[PDB]
Amino acid sequence: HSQGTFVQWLMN
Amino acid sequence: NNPAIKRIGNHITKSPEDKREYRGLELANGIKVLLISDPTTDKSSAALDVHIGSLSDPPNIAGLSHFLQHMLFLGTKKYPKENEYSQFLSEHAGSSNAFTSGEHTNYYFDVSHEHLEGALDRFAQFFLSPLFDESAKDREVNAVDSEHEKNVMNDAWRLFQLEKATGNPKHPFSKFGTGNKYTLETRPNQEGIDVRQELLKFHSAYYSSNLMAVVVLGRESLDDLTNLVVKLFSEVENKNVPLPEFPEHPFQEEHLKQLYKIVPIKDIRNLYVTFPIPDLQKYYKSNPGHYLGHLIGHEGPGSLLSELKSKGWVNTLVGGQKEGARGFMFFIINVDLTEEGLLHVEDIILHMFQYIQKLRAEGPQEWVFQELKDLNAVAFRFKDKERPRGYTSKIAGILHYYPLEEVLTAEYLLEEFRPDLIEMVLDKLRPENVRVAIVSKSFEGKTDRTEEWYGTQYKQEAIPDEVIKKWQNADLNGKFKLPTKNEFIPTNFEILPLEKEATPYPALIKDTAMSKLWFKQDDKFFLPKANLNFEFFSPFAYVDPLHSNMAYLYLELLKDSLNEYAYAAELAGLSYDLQNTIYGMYLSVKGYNDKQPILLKKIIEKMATFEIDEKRFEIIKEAYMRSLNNFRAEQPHQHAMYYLRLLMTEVAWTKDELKEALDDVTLPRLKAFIPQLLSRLHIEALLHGNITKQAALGIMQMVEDTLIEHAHTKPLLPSQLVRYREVQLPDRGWFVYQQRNEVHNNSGIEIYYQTDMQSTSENMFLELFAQIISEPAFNTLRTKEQLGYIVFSGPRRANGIQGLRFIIQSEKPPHYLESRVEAFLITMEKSIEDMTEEAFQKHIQALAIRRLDKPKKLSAESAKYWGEIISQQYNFDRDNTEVAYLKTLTKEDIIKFYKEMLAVDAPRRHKVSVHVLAREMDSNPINLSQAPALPQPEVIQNMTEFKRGLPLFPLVKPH
Ligand SMILES: Cc1cccc(-c2ccc([C@@H]3[C@@H](CO)N4CCCCN(S(=O)(=O)c5nccn5C)C[C@@H]34)cc2)c1C
Repeated sequence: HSQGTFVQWLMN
Repeated sequence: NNPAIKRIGNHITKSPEDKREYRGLELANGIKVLLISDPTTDKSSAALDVHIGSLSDPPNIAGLSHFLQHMLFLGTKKYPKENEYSQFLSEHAGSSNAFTSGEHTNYYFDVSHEHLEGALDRFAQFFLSPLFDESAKDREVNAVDSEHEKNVMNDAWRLFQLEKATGNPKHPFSKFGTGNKYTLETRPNQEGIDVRQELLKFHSAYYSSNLMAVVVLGRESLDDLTNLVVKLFSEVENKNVPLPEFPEHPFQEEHLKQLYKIVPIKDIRNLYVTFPIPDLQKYYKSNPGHYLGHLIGHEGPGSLLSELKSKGWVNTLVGGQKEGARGFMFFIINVDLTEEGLLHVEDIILHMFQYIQKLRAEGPQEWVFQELKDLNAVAFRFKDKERPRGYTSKIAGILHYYPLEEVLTAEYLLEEFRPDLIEMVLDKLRPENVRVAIVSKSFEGKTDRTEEWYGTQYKQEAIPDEVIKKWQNADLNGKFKLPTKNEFIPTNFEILPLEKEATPYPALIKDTAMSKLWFKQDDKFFLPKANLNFEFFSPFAYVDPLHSNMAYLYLELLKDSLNEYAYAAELAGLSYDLQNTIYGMYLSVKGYNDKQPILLKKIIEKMATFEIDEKRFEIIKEAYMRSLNNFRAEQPHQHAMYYLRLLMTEVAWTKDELKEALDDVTLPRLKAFIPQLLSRLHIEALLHGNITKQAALGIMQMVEDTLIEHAHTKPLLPSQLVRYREVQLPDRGWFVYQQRNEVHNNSGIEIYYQTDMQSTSENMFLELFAQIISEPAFNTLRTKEQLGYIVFSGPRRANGIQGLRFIIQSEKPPHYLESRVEAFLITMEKSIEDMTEEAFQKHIQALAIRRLDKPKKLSAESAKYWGEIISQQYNFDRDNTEVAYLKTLTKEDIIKFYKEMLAVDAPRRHKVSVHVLAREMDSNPINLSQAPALPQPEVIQNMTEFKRGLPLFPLVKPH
């Protein structure tokens, strides 16, 4: 499993 | 010619299967713009990305950027109604949201294609004249505190911010990002800071047009879309803000060779190995981080994960490059830890550097790069059509990183084979650069430090130089071979011609005692893909808790067995999903159809001839026990939903019941379970995609013949195919189930107003009322009353029954939320009687647009059908049927529905509530609207007795 590139969201 | 446009982008390269139209622009003020013309789309969308984020937060006002994100929604100079934005979108089938990363703030919405401009005008005003109303500032700060409070007891967030607390404190990386009531109100009001000024000061300072990117997707022409964007957005002021950049890494020498022992909230055992690396973003065509992530993270034969798994030390491994801001990146390896692996962490890390050393000894491999290049190439050509909302949001983010013409392809296509960069990155993966983090409850009480923001308990140690040296002298391990040519890569992308007898909906092409095969050849997307869904029914998969535990462990062991083999197929865009259900087993195979039957057979053979490795059995069983126990640390509102599901379902085993019965699951008893489970079955399948009728019939027959041969499977009797019913609540009753959440210091609540069996009529009464209250319930219960961050309302559908439900997670006690939601309901009764006759039809067209939104990708269409099938209702034309009826509903019909079914004094009210108390909440008993007086609720003391004393609903007649 390779994972590439938490963030705080406004709404539920 | 045009002065508002600095330039226009030459053809924007796209997938030759992408029928949409694209144009790139850079406005005069420097806003990079991508316009997407899709005359098909039922919803238009737009998004804007500001290259500013948490890292630019003022040191004294942690979270200002995230708080400002919340605040743009609540009023503009031209549209000063606090919720004019939410209200306009809700009335036109729209939705919206935003997020804040360290370097970006991303705003996006979608709306009915006929109202892009109206939404876009209200939307653009966010970045021109936001009010930052002092009253809304004092209210919305609570939503931010609920959001953080939610995350305080979350193991992932704690590790996220623990890393920030672990590096250079002068570095912006260490900044608290979420923000809460302390940093956004208490501490500022303590330091004399006028926050509305700092919100205005920041917005005016950083929300410059030169740091903005916009994507707009609508039915309008590319030219019309260009004028629209120029009209609304060229007035954004360009302050020539220099883009923030962070060359110095957050981890310096004193932060390397460090080890951290961390206490988790859940019972988990994880090991994180990290290396600081330079920013690889610029190398997007060579992509060296992916090359190394692909090999190190590989799960096939000869891989690192394999040996770690074989030694009983690890179960899962994830590796690759982890993002940090512009100028610094990471490389992570993530393994979970078995009980043994916890004791052999030193060896596990050694084995890691042994594999890395192998990669150095073999050098860069052009064939590997070619394989990665070819897979991405195929992936992009046959990419699925995205939903407009997420598509504009993502493109809006990467406009900052790639040329206008490359924006669609940059993240997919590879160009340069760069063995130098592969060695450059690979050189930073060395024990002198390594940082190790261990997460185990076994550090309970042995920590000497506390992370201030989340409370995390941890201990910091320097890695002995004797140990660093062991890692540096890593021999070659003869168990680590590079992977081999991926034999699952697809070669046949031929779209089969559309057969004469093809249908627009799935056809029932087989109805035997063992199989019920639904089939539809794809007539919309024409990609070389297919979805193969199978539902296996056995009364022995859920007959009692012990058997549920074995149903689970059986498939978890089976998937574990195949993982090495199946991993290649996954990389090749051929994936499968396999899990136990309350009725048996569920198996879905999605991806490119070329190699699909090869994988499906290998699964069914493995199913029917499975041999259990005892060492795997004992390890998976142990992880499963922790998985059950770990449910005690889930969010309060999820507890609420969990309980209600237990309360209203005819048969349902609780986690505690499963957890207790799990000790009786011996290896012998499991070995006996499997052939019993397979002895009698009924299979209901949907085969949908790029396949012919006789290919499907052959797929289904092959699945059967394999089971029959190796498991001697006979059919089930039709009377055995019994679905579970939902408890029928009594007229005018109100029941309350109360429980505590021992982990989270918030409370949760679900309120379920059960209406009646699902019906074309009863379905739309609910859906329309839910539409009318959708936005107001959020605006009243969150934006105004600030009951919590999580406030949801909408239909609840289960076992053929339905009703209205509210879900809230708050600091206030549940019985308080009960009144406030009850008060809100009376607010709606007036709100409907006063609501204009046009506004009513406004909501109808809004629901209609949503219900008729055409699926954009095969997977989404297949889900529509699969819902009709597992629900035993088979209403494939449901959307046209139900929308048609919806339009004839009158404002009076909805009021009769409310007064009869929902109102506090309704004759046929059916209310059951789940109260999940906060960790420390004692056992619970102005300018706000009037809450009605509520009857005395009957308190469920025992769930089994509750169901015994109530009827059970029927089951919906099918078709
Ligand atoms: C003190 C110390 C020392 C060394 C490392 C750490 C550390 C750093 C970061 C993490 C993050 C945390 C959220 O930030 N988690 C999410 C759950 C697992 C997913 N992953 S990931 O798979 O590794 C990963 N994401 C992107 C690429 N990849 C490979 C990130 C991990 C966890 C631990 C710490 C805290």
